Amino acid sequence: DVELTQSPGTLSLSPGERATLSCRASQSVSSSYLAWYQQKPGQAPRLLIYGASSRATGIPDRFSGSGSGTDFTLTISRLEPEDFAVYYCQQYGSSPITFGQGTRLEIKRTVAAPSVFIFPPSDEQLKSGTASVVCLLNNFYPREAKVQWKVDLQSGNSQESVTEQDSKDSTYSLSSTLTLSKADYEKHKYACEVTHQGLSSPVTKSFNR
Amino acid sequence: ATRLEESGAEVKKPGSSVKVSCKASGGTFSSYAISWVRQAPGQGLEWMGRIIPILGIANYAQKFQGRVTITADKSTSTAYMELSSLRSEDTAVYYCASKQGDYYDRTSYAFDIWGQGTMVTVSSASTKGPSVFPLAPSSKSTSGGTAALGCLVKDYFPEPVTVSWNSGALTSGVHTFPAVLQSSGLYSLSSVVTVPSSSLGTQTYICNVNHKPSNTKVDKKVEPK
Amino acid sequence: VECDFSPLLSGTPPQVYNFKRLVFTNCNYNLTKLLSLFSVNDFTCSQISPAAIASNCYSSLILDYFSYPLSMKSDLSVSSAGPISQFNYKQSFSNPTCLILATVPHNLTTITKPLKYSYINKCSRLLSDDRTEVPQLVNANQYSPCVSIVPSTVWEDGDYYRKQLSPLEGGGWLVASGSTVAMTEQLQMGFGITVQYGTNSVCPK
Repeated sequence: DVELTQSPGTLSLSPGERATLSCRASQSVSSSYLAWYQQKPGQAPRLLIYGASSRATGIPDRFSGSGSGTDFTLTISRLEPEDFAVYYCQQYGSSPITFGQGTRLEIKRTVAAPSVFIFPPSDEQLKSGTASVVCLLNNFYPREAKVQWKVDLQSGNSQESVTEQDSKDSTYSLSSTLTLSKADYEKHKYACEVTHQGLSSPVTKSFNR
Repeated sequence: ATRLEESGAEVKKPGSSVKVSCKASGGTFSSYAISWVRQAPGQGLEWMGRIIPILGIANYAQKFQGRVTITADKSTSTAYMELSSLRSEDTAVYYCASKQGDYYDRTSYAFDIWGQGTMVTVSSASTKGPSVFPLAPSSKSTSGGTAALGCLVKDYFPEPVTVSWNSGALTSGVHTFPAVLQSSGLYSLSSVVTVPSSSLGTQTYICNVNHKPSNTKVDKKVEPK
Repeated sequence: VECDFSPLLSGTPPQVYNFKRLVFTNCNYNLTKLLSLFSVNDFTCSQISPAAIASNCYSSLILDYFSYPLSMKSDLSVSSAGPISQFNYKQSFSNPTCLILATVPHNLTTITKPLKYSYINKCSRLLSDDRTEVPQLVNANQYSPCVSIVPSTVWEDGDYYRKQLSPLEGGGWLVASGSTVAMTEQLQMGFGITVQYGTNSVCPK
């Protein structure tokens, strides 16, 4: 199909600033046949622009599109807090219709280091045969975080989760879950190593069975 | 104005076929160019086909030229999408979409009418409630006179579960994490809350977990140990 | 005092459903001069002859021109159940007419090509009850009702357009769909000539 490549994957800006989202195309697309959508967690996409000059009804005039040929642009004049969402381009001049990967727009807060907490399994859970060793980074910004698990470097059994940016303090929070069975868990006695731009030295967090 | 209401979420075994519906209300129906776009979790958007009821027949993308069957019943103001020979990558939210107003040139392929969506899950694993494990607070969950505790609602199917604190009393500083998919083929999520340490002896903390699919409402007290 | 056929030679000729129409009165015409600039592929008349239409006097002469692919020559006949005469262009049956299909040679550079040929394959009215369809057949010497909701050139075969009618107009929608045809190396045009005898000032040279 036609390949639509958006950039940057994630955009960090403060309310009141000017956003510039790019959409590059593998072939030439008539600008008559390019649109832009906004999507927010848990919701259908919403049409914003369908160039070359249309704008969808009820859509703030602070979104405008430009560009031709291969490189297209969604400009957002002045960000308001509710403009922070995922943005998608779409071409519909060539079959089939293709969309883009997505640009994510999130608020650029100041730097903030996380709280690190570990939750050993529950004796509730042990009698069922499994273990779960959840670590927790809390209310940090930015989002980029490597958390490594060392007992006594462990790879292939954990997992990660992240929240949407928080509405008030615009921070993120993360949960890692280690999954052993009753047996293997009881062969050993647990740290959670966290690296982040708010920690000059990678921080560790220890608990022994 | 005109709106699109889709059919409820629905679970299907690999290899089966699903029929998602999309009913229109608030205006008319037969002139609309109704598309189907699907979206896999954490992934972008994918167009599948489209039907214009009076024009008779649908038209599909080549990828899904199997397989997908889009039809419309002008009396129900309902259109349907059907997708055969399911597969673990065919699990996604399936959106019903269209354009409002007059249609000039290719403008009916820009979508400003969307349905709520329909989550279609393909998995072998069978319909089963969760199980919540006290995620107790400790001296290691502690900084600044605050104490992080939580719950772990593990191995349920299918999505979703709603997690509440103290029947609704406690909402601030909560972080219910979004589910992950475990190697098990079943989801776990961990909900957490940040309370003052002082209250650990005076204020109890109970998580409520609703798994509407399995018919499973479960409270689970959490306290230090 | 001489009928000006020049406009035909400048620009992109419209698609058939948007045919351009030059009406002439009180002027002299050299029809061979115009046709000798093209490679005429067909030249068919109804109730007049190529020789006669080139040399009679009329009360008006009317020349339609458009982009039209030779491959569809058959569709351009009054006796065709096809979409070209149902919803696009239909010639008078109460006046003598000729129909010329021509190919634009390479020294004819002021005529330009659209991206493709295209026409209307449906122009129907959808009644306010939203279930019954009423095809709007085109009339001789008129444009399809749908010309204003169909773009200058269709972009993709099968595109679908629609316009809502006010309640005064009976509600429902006006509804149309377009077809496309691969362009040719040289532009292919149709010319429609219909002459009226009345009192006859339009004469040859």
